[PDB]
Amino acid sequence: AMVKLNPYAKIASHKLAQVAKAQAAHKAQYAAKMEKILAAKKEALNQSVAKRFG
Amino acid sequence: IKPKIVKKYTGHFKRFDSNRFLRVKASWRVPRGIDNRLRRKFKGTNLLPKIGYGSAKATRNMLPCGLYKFPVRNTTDLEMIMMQNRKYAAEISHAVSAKKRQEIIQRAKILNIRVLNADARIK
Amino acid sequence: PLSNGRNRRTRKLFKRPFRGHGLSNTSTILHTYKVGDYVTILCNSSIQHGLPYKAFHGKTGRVWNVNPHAIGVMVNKKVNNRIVVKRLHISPEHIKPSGCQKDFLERKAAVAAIRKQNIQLKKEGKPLLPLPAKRLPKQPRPAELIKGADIKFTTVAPLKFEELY
Amino acid sequence: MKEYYITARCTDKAHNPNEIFRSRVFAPNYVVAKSKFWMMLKKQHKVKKINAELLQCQPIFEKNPTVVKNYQIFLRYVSAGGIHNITKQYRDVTRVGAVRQMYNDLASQYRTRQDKIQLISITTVGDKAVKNPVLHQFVGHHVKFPMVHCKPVIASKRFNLPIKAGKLTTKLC
Amino acid sequence: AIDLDRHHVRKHVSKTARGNNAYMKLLVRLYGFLARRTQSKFAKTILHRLCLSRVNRPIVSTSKLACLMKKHPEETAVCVNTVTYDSRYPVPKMNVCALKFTKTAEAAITKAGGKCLRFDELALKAPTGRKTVLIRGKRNVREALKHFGKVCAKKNPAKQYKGKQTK
Amino acid sequence: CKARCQAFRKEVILRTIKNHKDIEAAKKAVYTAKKNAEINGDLYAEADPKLIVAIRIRGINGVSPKIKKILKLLRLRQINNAVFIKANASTIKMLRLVDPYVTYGYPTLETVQKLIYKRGALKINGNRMPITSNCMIKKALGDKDVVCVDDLVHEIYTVGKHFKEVNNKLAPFKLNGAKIAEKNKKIHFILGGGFGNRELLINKLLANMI
RNA sequence: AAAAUGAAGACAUUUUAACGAGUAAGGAAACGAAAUGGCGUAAGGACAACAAAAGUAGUAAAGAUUUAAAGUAAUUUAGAU
RNA sequence: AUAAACAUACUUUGAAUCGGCCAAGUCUGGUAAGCAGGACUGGCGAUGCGGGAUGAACCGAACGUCGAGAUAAAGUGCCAAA
RNA sequence: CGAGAAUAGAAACUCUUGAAGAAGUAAAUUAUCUACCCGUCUUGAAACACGGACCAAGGAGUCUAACAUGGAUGCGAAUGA
Repeated sequence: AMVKLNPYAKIASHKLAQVAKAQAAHKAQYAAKMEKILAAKKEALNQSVAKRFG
Repeated sequence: IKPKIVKKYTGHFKRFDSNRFLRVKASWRVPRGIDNRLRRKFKGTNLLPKIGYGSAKATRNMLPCGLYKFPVRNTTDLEMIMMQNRKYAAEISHAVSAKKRQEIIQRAKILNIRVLNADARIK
Repeated sequence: PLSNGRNRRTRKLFKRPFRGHGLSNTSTILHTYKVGDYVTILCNSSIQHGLPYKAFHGKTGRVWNVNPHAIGVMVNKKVNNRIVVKRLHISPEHIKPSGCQKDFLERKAAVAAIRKQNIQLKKEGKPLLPLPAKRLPKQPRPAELIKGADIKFTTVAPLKFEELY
Repeated sequence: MKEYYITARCTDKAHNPNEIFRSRVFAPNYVVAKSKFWMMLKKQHKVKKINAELLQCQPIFEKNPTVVKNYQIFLRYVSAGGIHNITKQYRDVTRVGAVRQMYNDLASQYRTRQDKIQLISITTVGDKAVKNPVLHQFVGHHVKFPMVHCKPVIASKRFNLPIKAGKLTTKLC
Repeated sequence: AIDLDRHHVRKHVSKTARGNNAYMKLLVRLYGFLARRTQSKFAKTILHRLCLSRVNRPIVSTSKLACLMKKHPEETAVCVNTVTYDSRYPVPKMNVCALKFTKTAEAAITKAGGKCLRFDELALKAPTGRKTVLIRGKRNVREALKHFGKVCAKKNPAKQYKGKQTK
Repeated sequence: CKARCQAFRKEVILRTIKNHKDIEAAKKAVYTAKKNAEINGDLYAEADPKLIVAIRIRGINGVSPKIKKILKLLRLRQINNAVFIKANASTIKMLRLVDPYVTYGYPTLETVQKLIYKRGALKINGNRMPITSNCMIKKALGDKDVVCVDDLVHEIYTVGKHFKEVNNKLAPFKLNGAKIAEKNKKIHFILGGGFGNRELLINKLLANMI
């Protein structure tokens, strides 16, 4: 019925399918980038907590 | 083929105050009294026949067999529903003797008409 | 419980305006009422002869007939559940020219002024003017900027109680 | 409870259209906040909503909701005698949190419902400026007490049973 | 529940030919099918007037048809009512169509050269209605109308049903 | 024969494109003017809303004679009946006299859509026919240049030049039930009640009522 | 209520929509798209096996006691004694 | 501005009724009354249902026969659904 | 990536019980919920207001005369006779 009532629903649903993948890529991209910074942040401890305990 | 005969109420609408007194019969008569417990529809006693109880139009006046009722008095009445043996079922009247019944019952077999009184006034 | 007098309950309804006693004006007896005008009835207790009924004081009516010394005025009176037509004959001293159509009669002039130009612009070929916009209730105001150069602020908070004695 | 920042101006003959009425209102939502703000103008500056416009209405989140501060609340409430002023001290991590305490204790100790209290000003005071007899004992550095006559804490509502097995004891905790 | 101004009751407009006149039950069937299909306002007008009671189908005397069709030479007067005779004034030549022609009105119209159509012949001849002059006779001439109201009134009295000690 | 159905759909697609431009282009200019006013140190005065959606809250028993007439002129003749009302100096005053029986705010485009798509209806030939196509909307509202359902939703939202003609044609929506209040419906929403103006907090109540 | 169809189908037709509480009181009979729909008692004029023996009844009437079915209901029909 | 085609205007004939009672961000006589008498409005009368344990009027809400769901007054120790 | 459009594509199933009584209905008893005495005067009665012990039969807007409004009918300056 949505297609019958609103024929634009096929165009607007296609965009919402593609935008859905865009946000997933945006999430995965910053996930690795922020994980790297978190990984580097971890290896600033394990050095600066061995230059206080000794 | 038979549509499900659905009933919205399978009980009897007994008259108010007919379970105490004997002069008041069990045939429905709507109370007109001012302080009546029933015409005001008090809770617990609020049972009156209202047109909403009416059964479905398609299956109204239909016997449980799926066929409407058609009463016949003689063998010549059977011919009135010999074309509609799938819609009407003969029912020999209660005054027809035990000799004319075997004429109607046998003829209803020839025209293939269901008879609801096939075991009535038997020997 | 009140009475059935003609002019009952008229201690403050017929009392003259403060410092308004004595004679009426001279434009009261000089205004020209023509048939079809909207006039307001206002009982004048200084002139008793022909005083209209106290139930018509302040009602607005239409002049239907202008007689040599009195002005016919017709008003609608309410009865049990129906509205009837009352046809009085009030002297000019007891009625006042109503300006109920003061606003309306100035809208007609504005439209008539425009329509006069449209019969000249059309004859000479110029694009004719558009009619005045209709009246609408106070519409929701739109969004408007506010400069930050001529602004000032005043903090608003509930006030500490100060005793009145 | 939430805190809002609301400003509005008056546009008519009585007031100049260059004065902005700021406010920091505390209300459960933003429609009970405007109601407090509009009636604060009308009862104080003769400004009616029909002759004014709302310019800004934003929430004010707490900047550091991880630090404990001693809040001081100046308020006025109406009693069956007259109208008084109170100044209560509260310890909480948010301005919107210390006000919520003010409504609960006032509605309990003084039995005055929340539509009688006008919050005037809420500020933060120092460690030694707490006049409350009970609040003064917990502001020190070396405060310690044993939480005694405890009751055993269940993980969630799932493990709570109507009838138990064995004897029940409290905890030194 | 819902708050309505007034509840739905029967609309006080008739839609069938009343009584048991098996010939009036046919014209309504005939004109109730010509109005629906052609959708011509003349047929709706004719159907509507065939379903009115007797007191609302007043007679049209032949001298009314004469003075109404003076300036309509080739036209077919259509009056849904009885057509009586005005024995005081002459009847010119004209084609009429009514529910019932009085004996002397039928003989007078056809004597001068006219025609007396029924309502079946009119639908066959002019179904949508092309050269018809719709007519309906006066309704306030009834004597019962005079007595309506209160006689004592000051503007328009009634006529005081006669009885005992009348004067 | 039926080759005009193919061409009709293209016009509806064209109108949906243009209709979404007005809504999106007017939304961008509001946000763009909000950024420029923050940078320059100026202040911004948001425009007043143009549409009010009112819901009947109470029943029909015990209504004063004048308030009873105002609700009829608003077409709120039943409980849980929501309509779209133009906002000006008159209807705002009318909606204030009947406050204990209405709760009203302002609808977002996501709320106008749900009401018209799910609970939409039209009065054709005097029958409240639910919306099931665009040929039904075009036949009833062709002369008002409203031939689809995204032309009906747009006109209601922006209050166009043909809003009154569209608004009366739509029948008053029949809505479900949902928790109206925190305390009860005998006090104003300001005091945590049920009635009164809810501004943009009416969309929360309409979400559970549709 | 509005559309559609309409010489006889049938269930007082088909489709869509709105509606349905109520004491006093009103809505007589007929009216094909019916200007409310029906049940019951008694009596009178007709109709009741249409190929010249034409409703039922000594192969058991009316009535009475029950059992089942139809109708929302007034009530009807049928089985057994 | 908003609502209005089963809209609007009615016409004829006629039945019942004119013992009323209650509520109040109202009034008069009275010390006062479940007293007497009023103005605007809603109800009981003519009215059931969910709630106030029971209650003609209070609060919700007005009813064809039902099924499923969110609700209103109001509640969630047991009787008692939470 | 892809709306319209042009062209090609795909849906007929399984198990259990029932003339050893399936489904439905009815009667009696139990179990949770629900249920004050009918008629009438009355603002208000279940009322500590009046009639009512039970059953059967009978039992109360009818007839004539005059006027009027309306629905159906005949004729119509005539109608009735």
